[PDB]
Amino acid sequence: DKAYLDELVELHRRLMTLRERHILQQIVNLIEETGHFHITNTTFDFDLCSLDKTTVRKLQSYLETSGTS
Amino acid sequence: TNKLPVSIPLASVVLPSRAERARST
Repeated sequence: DKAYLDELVELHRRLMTLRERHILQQIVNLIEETGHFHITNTTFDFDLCSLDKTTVRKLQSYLETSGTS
Repeated sequence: TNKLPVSIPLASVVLPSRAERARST
């Protein structure tokens, strides 16, 4: 069960440097519709541990973009 | 630290919550 956390660390770390606004929009709207978020004065903060199992598979997928061709 | 907070400038994204219907807790 120590693997789960890892899935959060890597994502977290990557997200911290991630700039692809194309994804930040997808993810945000994802955890946003859920409600597991807390917006402050002027910023968007969220915890990776607040992700749902079924939502985690969708979270990691976004970053794992690709190209069908 | 079973928590990983990630802050994203609202300028970099768009939060859909303009004409909200109702909070209700």
